[PDB]
Amino acid sequence: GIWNTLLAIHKTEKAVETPKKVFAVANGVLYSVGKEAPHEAKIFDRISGLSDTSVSSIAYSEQLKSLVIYYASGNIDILDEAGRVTNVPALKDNIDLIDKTLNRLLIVGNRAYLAGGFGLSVLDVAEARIPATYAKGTKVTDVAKLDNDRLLMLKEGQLFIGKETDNLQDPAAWTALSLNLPMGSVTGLGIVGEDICFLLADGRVYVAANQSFEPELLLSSSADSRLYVTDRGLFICAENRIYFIEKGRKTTQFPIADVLGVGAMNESNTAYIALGEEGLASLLLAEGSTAEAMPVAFDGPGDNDFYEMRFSHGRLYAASGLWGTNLMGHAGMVKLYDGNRWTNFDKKTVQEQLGGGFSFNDAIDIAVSNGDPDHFFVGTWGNGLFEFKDGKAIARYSGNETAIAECNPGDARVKAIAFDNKGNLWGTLGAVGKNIFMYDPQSSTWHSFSYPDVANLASFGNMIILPNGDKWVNILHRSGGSTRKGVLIFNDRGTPETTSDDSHLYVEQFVNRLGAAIGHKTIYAMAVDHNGSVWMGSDIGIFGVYNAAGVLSSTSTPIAVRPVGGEEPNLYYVLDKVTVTDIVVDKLNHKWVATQGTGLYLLSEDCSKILAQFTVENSPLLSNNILSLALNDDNGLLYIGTADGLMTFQTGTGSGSASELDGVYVYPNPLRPEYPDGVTIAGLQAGCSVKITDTTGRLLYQTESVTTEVKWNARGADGNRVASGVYAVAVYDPVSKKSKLIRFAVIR
Ligand SMILES: C[As](C)(=O)[O-]
Ligand SMILES: [Ca+2]
Ligand SMILES: [Ca+2]
Ligand SMILES: [Ca+2]
Ligand SMILES: [Ca+2]
Ligand SMILES: [Cl-]
Ligand SMILES: [Zn+2]
Ligand SMILES: [Zn+2]
Ligand SMILES: [Zn+2]
Ligand SMILES: [Zn+2]
Ligand SMILES: [Zn+2]
Ligand SMILES: [Zn+2]
Ligand SMILES: [Zn+2]
Ligand SMILES: [Zn+2]
Repeated sequence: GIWNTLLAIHKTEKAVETPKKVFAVANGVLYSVGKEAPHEAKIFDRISGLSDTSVSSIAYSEQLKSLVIYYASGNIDILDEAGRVTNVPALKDNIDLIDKTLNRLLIVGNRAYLAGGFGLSVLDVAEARIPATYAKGTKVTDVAKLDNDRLLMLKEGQLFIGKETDNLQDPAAWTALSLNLPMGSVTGLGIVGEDICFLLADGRVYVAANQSFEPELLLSSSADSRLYVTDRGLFICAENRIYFIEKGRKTTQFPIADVLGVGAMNESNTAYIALGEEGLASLLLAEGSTAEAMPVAFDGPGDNDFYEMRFSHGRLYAASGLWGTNLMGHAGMVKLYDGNRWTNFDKKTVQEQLGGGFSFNDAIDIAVSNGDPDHFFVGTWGNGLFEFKDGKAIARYSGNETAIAECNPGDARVKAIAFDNKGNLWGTLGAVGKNIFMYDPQSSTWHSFSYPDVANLASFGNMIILPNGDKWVNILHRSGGSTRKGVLIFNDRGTPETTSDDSHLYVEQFVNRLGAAIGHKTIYAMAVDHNGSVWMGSDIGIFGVYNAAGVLSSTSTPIAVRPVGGEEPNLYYVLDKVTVTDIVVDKLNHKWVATQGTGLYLLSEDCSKILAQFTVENSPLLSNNILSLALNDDNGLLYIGTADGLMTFQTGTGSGSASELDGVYVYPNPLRPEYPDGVTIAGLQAGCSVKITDTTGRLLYQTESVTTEVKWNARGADGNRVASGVYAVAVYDPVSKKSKLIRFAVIR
């Protein structure tokens, strides 16, 4: 399939027991795990039939053999036994309901009670509809169902009782309960047999017979303990131990630390635990039992953070770490994808491999060597330069003896790192004098310099090194209140030890043909196309400098061309005021443009015409806010680093030699009068000639392949559908000199 998601499991924050499966949530990703049988588990995304992206909680209806999926966006999905999804978007669509936070997802029979920042919602699981919302727009701390259709609600430190047979959408229908306990301190409540338990913020746990509600202290857990409600019992998870409360107030203690969720069915003797950063584990509910670990065979990225990505030597290189003026503390993470499996270098791994006092945080740029895929460098914003070699971190460069200059004692912020054609590492440093540096990995020699016009600026962006040796670096920040963010082009002229022979041009602001400013505030992305043009993206859109190699030699300020699109009477600049985060260039010299808030665009050679655009609305794209791009020129897979994780789109730009056109097909075949939209040519390769002819041979439609698909309205010039018969699709790729003749029928 054309779209795919490369999502992370990692921190299991929730767990639910199913008669034959164990559903669990890790960072918003829902997934299944087999019980008695050795796994046969499953990962569930929007591609699997789900209606939304980040899972906020789950619960199972033993009676309806269905799972309720509640999303961070307020959306609801019902996963039936057959694996059929039913959407319940009433909460998400309610604009007035501004807080979607969920506190309790209680499933009683064939009803689900959702208590959150929106109120208390009654979900009809069998019929996917919400017949009522009590306390609408008020945070409801918890919910509990009792005998004789009675419902218990904890809101604003008050406990209310109400009969479901009355109009509980009316405040007068509920009765406020005065109980001997500090109700304002109650963080959770749940029913266990003939009792109701109340957990207090200070750790205490109160128990009360459901027929009297007279509270007495059951146990004294540690402060800020968590309560997990289950049909089998209640779990009081304190720091270092759990309290399992069951019928008749039997309490069992277990030394299980950092527990985020528990799953157990009414008649189960084993509970499934969510240990977060560890994952899943099963526990036999008996005094002398240990939580036996659950296996996670799923391999994915370390996290879903793709701040910066690069594609080299048939591998993806990604940096998760965050950038800002002082937006630090994000755990360091380097992710490498083989095309099948992941390799993750996290904060702890790197610190152990190198040893000592440094923090390995905010990894923000990658630089891969030419010829050695396992030899790459990583720039951390605050912790220095890192050398990776043969699957381990072999060195950390920061401070004295190194050219990695520190802006503060122990603070070296490294961004815009790249390698030259000669195998040297060029890079820039933030908030220091000798800004620009070079490292010879072979001779292990260092050289740093700067140009007064660019020296001591807060932060640079990314570096592109043109074939003639020119180095382009974008300016992300000078200082607090400075608009002097441009681009610096420079050539060291083979001697990184001197500036005396260098050529450089600092272009604070670019101009058009008429000598006016473009108007860009910041340059976020830069790309060299096949026509020797440096296409750059900014806060006000995209624009390219033609013959970029001659800028240092030219006798004028470089001219930037803002692409012009649309028909002759109605023209415009291709995406004005749209913040462009990344640019990648096709085998066809077409441009893949990532934007902050308006999805993904595919533009023509000169960026004049939009060839395609993908958003959350029109495509399986996870988020309209894309942070990075990377393209596998060999199999045509474009990696899309969205704010909500990694995705891949088959561009059809692949260098797949044999059987490349063996996959072309038309659907629907035959084309019946009840199918109005027309036909779709699929399994193509971008850049292909596609022509439709009658059995005679006269062409009726002709195009080039944009993506993997081409569409035909299947009608004549008169707008009425084309006559019955056998039509033919001739596909020719100019590159391989091979053709594909496929036929489809139009029937009465
Ligand atoms: C591993 As190679 C020498 O083909 O870049
Ligand atoms: Ca050398
Ligand atoms: Ca020089
Ligand atoms: Ca989102
Ligand atoms: Ca080809
Ligand atoms: Cl029903
Ligand atoms: Zn119903
Ligand atoms: Zn993160
Ligand atoms: Zn990048
Ligand atoms: Zn290689
Ligand atoms: Zn190597
Ligand atoms: Zn040297
Ligand atoms: Zn200068
Ligand atoms: Zn084109």
